[PDB]
Amino acid sequence: MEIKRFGRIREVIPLPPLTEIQVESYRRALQADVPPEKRENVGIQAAFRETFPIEEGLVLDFLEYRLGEPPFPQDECREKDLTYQAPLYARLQLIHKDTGLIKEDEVFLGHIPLMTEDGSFIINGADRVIVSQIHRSPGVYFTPDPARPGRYIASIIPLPKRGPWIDLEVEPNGVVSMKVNKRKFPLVLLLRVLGYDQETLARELGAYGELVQGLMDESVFAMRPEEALIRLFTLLRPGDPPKRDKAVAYVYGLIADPRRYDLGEAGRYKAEEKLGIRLSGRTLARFEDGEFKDEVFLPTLRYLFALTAGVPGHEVDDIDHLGNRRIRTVGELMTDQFRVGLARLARGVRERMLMGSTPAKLVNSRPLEAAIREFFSRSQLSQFKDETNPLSSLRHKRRISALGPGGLTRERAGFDVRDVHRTHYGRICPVETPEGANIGLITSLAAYARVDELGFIRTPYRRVVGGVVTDEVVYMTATEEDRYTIAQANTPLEGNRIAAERVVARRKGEPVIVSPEEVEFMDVSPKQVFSVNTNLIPFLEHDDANRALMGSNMQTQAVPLIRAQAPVVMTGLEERVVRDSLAALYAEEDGEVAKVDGNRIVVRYEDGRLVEYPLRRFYRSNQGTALDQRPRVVVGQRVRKGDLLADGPASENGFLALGQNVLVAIMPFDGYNFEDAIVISEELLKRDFYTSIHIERYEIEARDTKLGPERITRDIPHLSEAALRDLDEEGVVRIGAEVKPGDILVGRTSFKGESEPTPEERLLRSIFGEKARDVKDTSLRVPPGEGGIVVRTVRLRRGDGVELKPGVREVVRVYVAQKRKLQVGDKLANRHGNKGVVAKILPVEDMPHLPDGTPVDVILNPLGVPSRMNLGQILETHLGLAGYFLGQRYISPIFDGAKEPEIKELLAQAFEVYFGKRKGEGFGVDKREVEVLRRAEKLGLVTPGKTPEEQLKELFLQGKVVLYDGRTGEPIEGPIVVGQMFIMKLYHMVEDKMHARSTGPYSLITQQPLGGKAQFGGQRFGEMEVWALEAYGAAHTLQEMLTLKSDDIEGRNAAYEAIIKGEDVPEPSVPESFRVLVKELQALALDVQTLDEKDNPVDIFEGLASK
Amino acid sequence: PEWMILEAVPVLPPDLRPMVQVDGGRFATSDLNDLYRRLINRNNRLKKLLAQGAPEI
DNA sequence: TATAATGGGAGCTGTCACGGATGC
DNA sequence: GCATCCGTGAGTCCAGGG
Ligand SMILES: [Mg+2]
Ligand SMILES: [Mg+2]
Repeated sequence: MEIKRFGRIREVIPLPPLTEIQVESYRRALQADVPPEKRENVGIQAAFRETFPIEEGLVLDFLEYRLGEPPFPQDECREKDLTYQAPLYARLQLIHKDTGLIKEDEVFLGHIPLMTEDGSFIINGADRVIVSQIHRSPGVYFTPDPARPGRYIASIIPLPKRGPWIDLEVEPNGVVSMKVNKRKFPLVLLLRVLGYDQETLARELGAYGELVQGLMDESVFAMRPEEALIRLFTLLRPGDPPKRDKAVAYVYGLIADPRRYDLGEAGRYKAEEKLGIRLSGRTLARFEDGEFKDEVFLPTLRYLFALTAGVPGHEVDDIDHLGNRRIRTVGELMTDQFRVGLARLARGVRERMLMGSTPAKLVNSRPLEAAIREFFSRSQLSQFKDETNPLSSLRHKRRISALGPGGLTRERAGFDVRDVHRTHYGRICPVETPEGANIGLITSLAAYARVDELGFIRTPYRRVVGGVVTDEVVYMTATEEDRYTIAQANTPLEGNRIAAERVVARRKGEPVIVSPEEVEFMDVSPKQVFSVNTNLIPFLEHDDANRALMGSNMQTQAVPLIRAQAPVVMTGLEERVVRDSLAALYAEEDGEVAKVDGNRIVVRYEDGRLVEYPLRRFYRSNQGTALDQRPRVVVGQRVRKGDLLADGPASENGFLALGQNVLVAIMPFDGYNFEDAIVISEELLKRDFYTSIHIERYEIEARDTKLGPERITRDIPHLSEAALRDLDEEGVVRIGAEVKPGDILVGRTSFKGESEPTPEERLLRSIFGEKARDVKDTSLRVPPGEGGIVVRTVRLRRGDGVELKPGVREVVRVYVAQKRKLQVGDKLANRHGNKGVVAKILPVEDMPHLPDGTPVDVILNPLGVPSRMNLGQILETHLGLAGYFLGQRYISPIFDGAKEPEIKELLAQAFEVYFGKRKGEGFGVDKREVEVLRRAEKLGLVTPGKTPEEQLKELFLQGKVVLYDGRTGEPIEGPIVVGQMFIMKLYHMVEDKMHARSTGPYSLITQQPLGGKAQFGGQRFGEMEVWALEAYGAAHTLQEMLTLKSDDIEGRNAAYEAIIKGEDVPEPSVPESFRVLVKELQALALDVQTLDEKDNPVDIFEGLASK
Repeated sequence: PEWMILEAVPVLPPDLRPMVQVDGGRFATSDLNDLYRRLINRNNRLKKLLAQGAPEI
């Protein structure tokens, strides 16, 4: 159908590759495509260069590394719970210094996980994303002392875990202290160790008045560098022998050892720019020709004194400016764990260099392998990939965390780090962030933003030269952005000339009205201010930010539907999102389609080559939503490069399809849409709208026991033929069977634990004369509330290219699919932050309906709009009404979209279609329509004196219609807003959440019910629930909660028995967790005694613990 | 007052610091067992070192 | 069971109010 | 005694866990 698009801003550049922050970062770290001799000293190469050589004699040196091919492809890794990875080899050579002997070998170091095409990892079968971290950049900072108003703290900050934080301060007594590892000593001492004389310090610092006097200490200048160095080593290491070579080694490792101190390239560049100096390397001092040489300390002190005095060109630093906060991407995070593993490996090497009589013999790879594994599994930036829908994955790869190793601790993060700083503009989305306690600490990269080689976020601007806007675009950091006057992207242009006398611009974030002459740059697009998710909200300019945040976040949670549709009002970013997230197959070059299947597409390209594309069909995502690709071409069709070959999940002809377009009425409805509840039509179920496919995975193991082996079998003791009906010969449920709660998926038997039968059992056996069998039923059954159709079984048994962990003989996995129809308690939402649970599904004859008999689909309450202030959803609905009757869709770009007049034109055309149809078919205006027009006239909505048709048209241009109540045939007494709205079904389905328990498993130590639906758990009756019962005086209810219902063992047994006998519950006794508390206090050497009123002990342990 | 110094250290009953085989036969145990084992090894080595009259250091 | 071997490594960073403990 | 310099324990609810 026809797509009409609005707006006058033409985007000079498209969005960059939206996952490049992942892909390019990791490619940089591995340098796998680069011939070894051409590699830069970065990434894992730089890790190797820091570790090696390994000395002390023997020497083990690094030549080069190599990455081989992955032993298993990606799908096989998902299927067999493998890690997708490449073997790492290193060429090393051992030289004995005195012999001259040289032994060389390529040693195998383990495996390194590989990034897949879309930017994610496959760690032990599960997809994972390494989330980028934001931190304070290394460098040299100057900050107000929060105590002393006219004094300043200087802070030297290296890369994380690459040196200590050093602070310089001007003490109230006037001496300039240095703090490192929490040790306040006079800086003069270190200056002396560096080789500075009072002459050089006088001539270099005296300009700043009396400050330099607090630096002059004669007892220090009276000592040569060696005596000062030993003095520092004493006041830094109390009790350590002040050995000369040990003091040199310590201070060198603290200030000058590049293998231990590292400002990084960013900290280097910023320290140089700030202090106006040049650095040889990346450390604070060097060791040259037997002595220490200063690099940073004197320039830092120079600046600190100049700032304290007041001399111009010296300012304090804004630590939240995005020129001072940088992004650690996956490549850097991984390289750091690699560097730690390599350091442990080198310690093992030196260890074996002492004890021994080859490179391989010297190298134990295990620590390295351990560190990488530890990074990729148990890190806080290593996250289970969200692939609910394909936008979810794309968005996940662009997230930014201020938490993680080397970052902030929540519950402590103040208001400053969580703020949106002025410099976030075009760099970090200002709306998309969590609503809980993590608010402001997790964020999203802006659509046009790019992380530069140093890790600062850059945004693009177009160059303006004398009022002419060029096509030169320049990516800037926030420091560079601050130099210029930058115009807003909606500045009116005639061709390339700014066609306005007054121009809205920014100077250092500050809004300012400016002449064209003064304009230096101009924004590329409103799009650059917001995340990808926020860029998908039409009419964003009419939505309060708080609800825009919710619409942003909830697009992530949309379930892919079997009949998904793209929105009738789009922003124009839907195709690019489908493309960048690999949610579709596209033609590689021009060609012709040779074969088309549910399973595969074969295309003949211009080269004559015949390329085959297998289609992924009903695959299970990390979240159980269905990944399947559907072909969208036919045999013989001519395709150009980039044309769509197949739709993935949430894709409709290559457009992002996160839900359905439904016909909506905005009106109250009998309490059923009270407080954000939502009423829907049964029609939606009838035509499988909001139907989704979900796939669950169940797993069972058969292991060797000391009591005999577990067996996966059909021969299960005491089960009928009905219970085994759908079990295969080997005891595994067959493909296509319908399984319900209780049904067996995998039969399994286990040998019984050695037990003498209770005398009652002995007698019951004699009465029936039946030998108790030797194995018991331990089968895998469908848990409560689950089930569906069996669609796959995998069977890995030992003795078969298959080897499992020690003692397991076989693993069986069963895949079960369900088609989930929308039901009461499921969550729906729109892109403007309107969200609600379905409270009522009405039959079609109860639905409000148009005069032509068309019922609406969903009924949203008007009380949800005024206090939420998200009017974009109203405009969307108005335009949806137009589109409904014109058979068209719209692209309305954010801040550059459809305006009310154009929507009114379209509603006039749509009215002609909606009403002239009637006037032709031989009908006039209804009596009920006349009653509603009478009311509308009193409401001020229609002009008195016009004809029925003209007034109906006025209403229609306000987006309102006469609506009939399906229960009565009488009209709603005012005209109602009706139109098409895009609504998604979110991944919060009551099918997954409903859970109840009578009794069930209890905890080992506390004897309290376990938690969790999978453990058949109980609900927590926490401290505050207890307070509520206390405040009602509900003493017995509360005593039940604390005893008979939790960890009163005899109480719970006796209450179950009394109920099944129809008696009343007995009186509770002591909870077990109080017994546990008494025993744990006895272990602390405390005697805790329950007494009676006569102060005589009472034994709560019933003699069982007294000798 | 002297009861604030320990001579006999109490040992918690073993079901409050269990050693349990989970599904799969693999074993899980409380940290307290390792803290006790450290204490017991150090005490036993002290009793032996006293028996051999080891130097004061 | 015997050549001789004699003092270790790791740090690590954006909170806050409050009770008690050290310097003036 | 009078301030300063320290340690220390604390931060809503649920869910699942990869
Ligand atoms: Mg949240
Ligand atoms: Mg959370």
